[PDB]
Amino acid sequence: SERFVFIAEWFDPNASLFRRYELLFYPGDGSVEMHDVKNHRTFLKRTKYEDLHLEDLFIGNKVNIFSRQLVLLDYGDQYTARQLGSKKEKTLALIKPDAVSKAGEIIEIINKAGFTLTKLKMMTLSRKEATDFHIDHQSRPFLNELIQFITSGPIIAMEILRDDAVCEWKRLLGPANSGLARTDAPESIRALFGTDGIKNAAHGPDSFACAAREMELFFPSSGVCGPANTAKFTNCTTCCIVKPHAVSEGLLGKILMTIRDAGFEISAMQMFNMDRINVEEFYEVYKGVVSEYNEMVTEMYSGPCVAMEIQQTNPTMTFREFCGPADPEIARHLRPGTLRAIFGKTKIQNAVHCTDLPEDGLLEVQYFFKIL
Amino acid sequence: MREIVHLQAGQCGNQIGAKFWEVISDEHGIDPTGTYHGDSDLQLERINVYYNEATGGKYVPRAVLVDLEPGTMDSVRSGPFGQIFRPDNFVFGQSGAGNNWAKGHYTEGAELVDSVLDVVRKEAESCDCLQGFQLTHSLGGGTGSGMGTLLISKIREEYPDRIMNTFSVVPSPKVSDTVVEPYNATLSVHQLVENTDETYCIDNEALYDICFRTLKLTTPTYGDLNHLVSATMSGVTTCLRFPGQLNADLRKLAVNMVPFPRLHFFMPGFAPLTSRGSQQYRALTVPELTQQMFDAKNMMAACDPRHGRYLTVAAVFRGRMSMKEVDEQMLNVQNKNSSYFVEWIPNNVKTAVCDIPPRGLKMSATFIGNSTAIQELFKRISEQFTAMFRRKAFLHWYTGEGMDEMEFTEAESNMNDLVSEYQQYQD
Amino acid sequence: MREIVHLQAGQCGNQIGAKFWEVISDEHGIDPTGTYHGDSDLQLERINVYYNEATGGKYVPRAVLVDLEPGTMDSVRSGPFGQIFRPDNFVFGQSGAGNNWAKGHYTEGAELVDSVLDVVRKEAESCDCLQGFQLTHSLGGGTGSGMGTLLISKIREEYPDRIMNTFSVVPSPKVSDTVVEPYNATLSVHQLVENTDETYCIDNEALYDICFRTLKLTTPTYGDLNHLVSATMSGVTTCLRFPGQLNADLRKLAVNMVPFPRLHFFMPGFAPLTSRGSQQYRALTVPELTQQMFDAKNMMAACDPRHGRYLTVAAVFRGRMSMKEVDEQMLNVQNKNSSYFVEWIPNNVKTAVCDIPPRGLKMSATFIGNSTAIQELFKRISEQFTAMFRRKAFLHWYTGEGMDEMEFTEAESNMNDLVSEYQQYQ
Amino acid sequence: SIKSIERDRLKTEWDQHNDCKFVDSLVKARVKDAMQGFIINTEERRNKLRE
Amino acid sequence: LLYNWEEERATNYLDSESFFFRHGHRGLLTLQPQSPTSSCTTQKDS
Amino acid sequence: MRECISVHVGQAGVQIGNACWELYCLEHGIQPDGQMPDSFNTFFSETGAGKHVPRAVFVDLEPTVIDEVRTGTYRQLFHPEQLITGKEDAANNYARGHYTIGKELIDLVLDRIRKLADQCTGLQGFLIFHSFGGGTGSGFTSLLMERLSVDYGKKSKLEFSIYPAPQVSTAVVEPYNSILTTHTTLEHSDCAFMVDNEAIYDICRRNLDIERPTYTNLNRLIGQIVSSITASLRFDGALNVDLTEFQTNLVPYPRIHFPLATYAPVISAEKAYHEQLSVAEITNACFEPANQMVKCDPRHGKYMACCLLYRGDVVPKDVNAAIATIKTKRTIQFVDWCPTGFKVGINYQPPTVVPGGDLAKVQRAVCMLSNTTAIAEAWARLDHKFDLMYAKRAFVHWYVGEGMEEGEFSEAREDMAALEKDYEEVGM
Ligand SMILES: Nc1nc2c(ncn2[C@@H]2O[C@H](COP(=O)(O)OP(=O)(O)OP(=O)(O)O)[C@@H](O)[C@H]2O)c(=O)[nH]1
Ligand SMILES: Nc1nc2c(ncn2[C@@H]2O[C@H](COP(=O)(O)OP(=O)(O)O)[C@@H](O)[C@H]2O)c(=O)[nH]1
Ligand SMILES: Nc1nc2c(ncn2[C@@H]2O[C@H](COP(=O)(O)OP(=O)(O)O)[C@@H](O)[C@H]2O)c(=O)[nH]1
Ligand SMILES: [Mg+2]
Repeated sequence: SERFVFIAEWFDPNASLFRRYELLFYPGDGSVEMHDVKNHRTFLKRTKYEDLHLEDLFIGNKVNIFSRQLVLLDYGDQYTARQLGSKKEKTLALIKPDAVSKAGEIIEIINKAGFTLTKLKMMTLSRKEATDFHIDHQSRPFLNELIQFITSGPIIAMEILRDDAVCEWKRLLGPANSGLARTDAPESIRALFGTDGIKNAAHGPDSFACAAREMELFFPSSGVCGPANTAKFTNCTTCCIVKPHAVSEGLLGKILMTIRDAGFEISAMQMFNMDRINVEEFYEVYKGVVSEYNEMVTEMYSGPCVAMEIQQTNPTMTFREFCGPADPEIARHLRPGTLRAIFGKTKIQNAVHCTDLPEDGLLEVQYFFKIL
Repeated sequence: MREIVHLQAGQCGNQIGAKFWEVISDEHGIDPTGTYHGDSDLQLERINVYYNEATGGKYVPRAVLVDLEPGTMDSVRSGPFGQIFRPDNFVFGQSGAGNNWAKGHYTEGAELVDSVLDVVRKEAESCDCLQGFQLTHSLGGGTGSGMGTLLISKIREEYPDRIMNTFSVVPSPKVSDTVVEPYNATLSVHQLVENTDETYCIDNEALYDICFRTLKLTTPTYGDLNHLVSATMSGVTTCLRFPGQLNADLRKLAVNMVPFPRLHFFMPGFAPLTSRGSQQYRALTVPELTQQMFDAKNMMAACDPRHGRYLTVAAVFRGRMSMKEVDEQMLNVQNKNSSYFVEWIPNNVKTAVCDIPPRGLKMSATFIGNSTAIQELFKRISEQFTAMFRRKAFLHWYTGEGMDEMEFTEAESNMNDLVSEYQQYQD
Repeated sequence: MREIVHLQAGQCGNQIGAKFWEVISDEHGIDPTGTYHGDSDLQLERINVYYNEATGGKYVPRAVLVDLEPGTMDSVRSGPFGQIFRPDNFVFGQSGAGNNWAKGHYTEGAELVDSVLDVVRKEAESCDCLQGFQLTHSLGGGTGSGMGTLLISKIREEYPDRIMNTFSVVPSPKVSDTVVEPYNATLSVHQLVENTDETYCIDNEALYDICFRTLKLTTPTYGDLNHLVSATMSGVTTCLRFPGQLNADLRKLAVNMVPFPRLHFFMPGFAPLTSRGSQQYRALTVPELTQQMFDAKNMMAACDPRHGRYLTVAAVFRGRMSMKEVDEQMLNVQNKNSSYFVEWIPNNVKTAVCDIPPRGLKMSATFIGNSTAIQELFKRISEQFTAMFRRKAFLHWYTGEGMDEMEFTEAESNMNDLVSEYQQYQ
Repeated sequence: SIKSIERDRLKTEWDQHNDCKFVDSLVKARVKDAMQGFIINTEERRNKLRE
Repeated sequence: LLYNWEEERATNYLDSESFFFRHGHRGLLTLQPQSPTSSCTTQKDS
Repeated sequence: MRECISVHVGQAGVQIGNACWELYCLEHGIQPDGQMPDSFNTFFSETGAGKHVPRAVFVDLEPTVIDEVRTGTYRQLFHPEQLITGKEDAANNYARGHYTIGKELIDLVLDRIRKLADQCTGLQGFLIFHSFGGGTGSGFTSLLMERLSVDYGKKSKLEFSIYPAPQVSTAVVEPYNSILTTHTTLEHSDCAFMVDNEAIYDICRRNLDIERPTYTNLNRLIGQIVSSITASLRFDGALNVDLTEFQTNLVPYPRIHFPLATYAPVISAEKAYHEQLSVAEITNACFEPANQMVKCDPRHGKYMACCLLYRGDVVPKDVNAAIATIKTKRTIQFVDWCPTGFKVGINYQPPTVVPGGDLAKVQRAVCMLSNTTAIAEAWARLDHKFDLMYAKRAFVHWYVGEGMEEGEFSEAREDMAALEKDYEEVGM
């Protein structure tokens, strides 16, 4: 027994009406079922289904059932509200200017702690939104270096949802000063990572009430948010990475370590996309050429992408041939050093989707955060 | 052009015939939401056979969903592909499906037959050339063997030239879960051997015993037999929607198969069935499937071959094979069995090789027998009727609902014409 | 914009209007200290129909309250609603009428109408546009039938344009409470037909039924039979006071119902009546209301409607509603029991729709109807009269106060020829 | 004369408005041809990626 | 449980007897105190 | 530039003009506080800032129902005087609204038309919505058709009138008030399109799936039939049609101006993505009595003329191959003297669905405005109910009371009799 119910919301394509249903999931047996709250008769009867997971049962995370895409909007129940929403709390974090070249181990520590990452996007904020971060802070110390790092160095804002997220973030972070943390010498995100104490770190809110103020300071409603945090071109604007489903698998930290290996930079990450139109807009070159196009748009339909602009660094190995052949088994035939043999999880729908022709990288990047 | 109109009556065929619409829609690539979801391009240009289109270019099926009680139309609107049907031509009813032939025809069937013909017309009068009627019925009750007769005897007055190929489950040789059976079934064989032009047969008993011997399953549910029947009917209707090298429509099967007008009940099959553990220890050729076609223990019928000299075996191959390997191995099985094929037909067999394999296996096929061993299924149900009639054992309800005594003699007398007119050409 | 002037007389009236003026206080959110404390804003929209304005936001009614003795309006001030009724609107006498007609119609209630008519003609010209009148009064007593019929007579002499309505408390035909009921009720209905357009006849024998077998109370008072009478009063004007789907006023059901100058004796009703203990087992829907108000055991006068044919039948509705389902129900009650209507009118049923149900209800309706089986409300009084005229039973009271017997003799020639019009059509 | 003058004035004002809109519509049709050519350029990049 | 068992027992919890109830009893209304302030008109909700 | 000053009246036109003038907000960009977020100047008029204030006039006599629209969602859009108030309802009689309560209000409504018409540089005609079913629409407005037609002379005028239903009938005395007002407008209304209320409550249950309907659920299906008629004076397309064609093709005679009405695609939103919206299926639906918005059967009578207006993606070859297969139906009969019998007007604009509607987002609409002689048996019953009441002289005395004579009961009966022997001389 012990079903969990939700209210679902699907956009009907032919007659363009937004449709509200009630989905039911049955943990411990794998069943789903769907009635309609709008009209009380049953259209979808009960079925078993294997791909849905209890970690995918979170409000907001958009999950496909039987080739239909829906976002779980409400809590229709007090039982599941008590069972999940009392524990699932959100915490705010931010990659500062120093942590871009060391983010892989910190993200692996976050994935070992088990927080679900909702939105982790690079941002360059405006004047008022930049000053609203430093409006709250006031004390004896001189924070000129930290203020110049915030106003100059690029940053990323991220949201992590977890059971007692503030408590687990505090216990993972530990002491505040870098020298004090190193003198305490426990394994911590502040002890191992971060530069010069208050100069740069991964941001952590003091209290659950102050987390709202910190989140509103760093990432407010998108009026003056700032669409870009990186240069549009550097004469090699030709590498696009995207992670639609391997972020849900959790290997984002490990692939950040393997791309930090062999001396490759990472420029800009963000996590906003519409499932179809935005991807269609830039899979346009891919539209005539590629086969299994349905699958290659379905595993971008599946989830959000931490999609990332990257430049060519060395000419000794091309980034496309580091990314590897289009098939993971062909990669495992040829060389284990290919990123599909290390990480690729589908037959053609690789773990890192790139561009093939080197010309269109600049236009795809300008679309992906300059336009969007 | 080429098309087949469909209906789904009875409980037994409603579950199987809606298990049809997934084995179709995954081969051709339609999502449950009606959008095209195919990998290849070749299986879109013959979609006008089973499917009518919808505005925006999405795809709906040709089917009619009618049975007496609304219990099972809430079971075929179900999880996999319920959204695709038209909600207007869904038909329900009020009165019970109480297994009576007057509940099949005279009492409940009268009010629907005005409405449930106008679901054939609204999907047929908007067409060009009609070629087949596919109706998924049974032979047990007044639910499926009083509506399977009703929805085809009305039609033959107006659509007389074309071919009407249903698919029906015959009673099992051990235990049937209906006790009232041969008042209706023998009253429905009076029209099915008359009006229809081909009419299939399926045992329930043999459907279980494939799963224990060859599949080596532990637990065969009722979800398994659906798949085993739905694959056979979706392989014999493929030279009408695929490219191929030796291609036959449903009216080729009118002149190929039946020599004397009233002998058209065929025996289904499907060749490359195997288990899980024995896959690596099995090889796939055209000779290695051909044994499994002509396996005595791969048919859907319990009748042993020793009573049967096959009239017209038609094994429709589907794959990438050789046309000589087909022709040499559909004859090398025949000289080895002289006494089990008729001497008054010189070529007893017929093939058809196509170009598109099933989803999953590189090559498969579909045996279709036509045997002289099917008198054993004839001798069973005609023998159940004789003791139950002299008691008038359950005749109180049918007489109460309105079926006279002098017609139950006549139905068994004409069911006796399906062995007597069979026995002339047995020898 | 269309106010209502209310009249009261007798002590029979002033227990009813004291109960009429509290459901108006309920529905408009009026507390018993004169202010307003309701949570809506549509209740404050047309407040002016029953609530004149003053300083401090006070809302005090357009009420007239009259008797010939001081012994009754002491108790109306001493009720639960003392501060709302106007102190200048308690016109009083000194001597009780005492079950006699000329004590109020010719001598003691006649000298006092010049102080009532001062109150009305000042007040009725303070309305920007009056719709008309209403009266709840005793035909049984000596003040309502004696004095109040002059106020129906003399005010209609002033303005002939407006509409006269009557919540008549007609006596029961079975059990009688006064030995001069076949005089005070006989003589009062001599002047009702030249003067009054809406006549709602109410019986207490008809209402002792309803609070036992339908509401299931073993100990009924007047104050819990007064509220059903006070239900149907505010249940008439449901559409003038509020917006909705089809509004109707008190000229709109005095045109749909009365095809003749003298066939205008209505028959009241109320739809949703169920027990206090079993309130939450019924489903308060559209078929539940119509199935009750088309019956004889939901009728507020004591005549069985089955002995005749209704000429015309009105209705009104309230609450959010689906108008086709009522339209299916109104033809069914014209197609099924077609023998309970006359065949010489095409349409016999009217409906009208409000929007906001009462405080505590969801679906409300009120039944108003012309019927020619109201003869048995009048033939019993008209046969009681001549069984005591022929024995001259009480004529010394009446002659010794300024009457004749020719004012008596013609008061049944009206009452006979009234029934001698209703008889032909049924 | 009053009806003819007022009608001709409003007709010529909306006619110059439709004239501006028609020259803008010709530029819009050239813009649609530019979008068609950019789709052809995406087809050229599709040809290179096909290679 | 004499004559009229159920209703007379049930009504006391939801609700000198004649003197107290001389003004009346709450017969034709629900036990709930308020169903006012409904902004429910056809041309307001439609 | 091509303005269309409409007229609503009664307790109908204020509950119609809440849902008919709702789509004119939606088909253009007009938000409910009068702003763009120019084919709209038929129904709107632009000031210096941005404010598009409407053009029609809505009248009642009581203010209980006019008070909603000034206090509903749509108050700043509508003009602070174009909604014209009163003080008391005419209360279902022809006496009050034609001589007493419609006489004291007529000469401010006459003022505001002249103020609204003279600013309209290019007005084409007048559109009237008066309900025969009461006292205002019968009384206030049949005073107007002999008052507008005297002042503004020879202008075209057409009606979309609310005829009371044959089986259900809300009020009692209507075989007086429906019969009486039709005697006066018979020579002052060049077309009379009609609808009923029962006749659409059939359609909303069998074509839509929603039972338990509302007047507002019924009003948008009259609120959509207007904008497939007026759209040919509005939007671009192959064939536009002015209001000088409706009285031309559809009105044969002087005293035969009583056609019918039908609107084709009536399907819910749930069934939108299933049935093929073929131009034949939209066409052959209108010729069936089940789709028809007047409760009358055309199989007993002859057609006399027809019309059509089309929307959206019309393929103009296939309409002519769908009109042509109507001609091979002997169930559909014609009188001989109209052997052509059609009109087509084709626009580009597909119909627009309201947010919160019952009809689907469809692409192809068809509206017939058909003259037929089987409307004469709808006039049969309303005379059959008359002398069955007039013999007893029932309900009379409020008609003579407010300044009339009894004797115009003797003519509005006797005028329809000559009309009842007019329609049989023409379908013979
Ligand atoms: N179906 C439908 N019917 C309506 C609608 N509005 C009004 N009606 C009909 O209109 C008639 C109402 O009568 P009125 O509109 O008040 O007639 P009137 O001309 O205003 O006469 P008076 O009430 O005296 O002012 C009834 O038959 C209603 O059914 C509507 O929105 N939908
Ligand atoms: N595939 C499948 N077959 C079924 C299912 N349920 C019942 N059947 C078959 O239906 C038969 C019942 O007899 P049937 O002729 O259908 O009785 P009727 O419905 O009254 O006509 C059983 O013998 C089963 O073999 C099911 O869920 N799936
Ligand atoms: N139901 C009910 N009946 C009443 C009420 N007040 C008086 N009556 C009836 O009125 C009649 C007496 O009227 P009466 O006092 O003589 O009238 P008055 O002298 O003019 O005040 C009796 O038959 C009572 O039954 C009341 O509040 N409710
Ligand atoms: Mg009115």
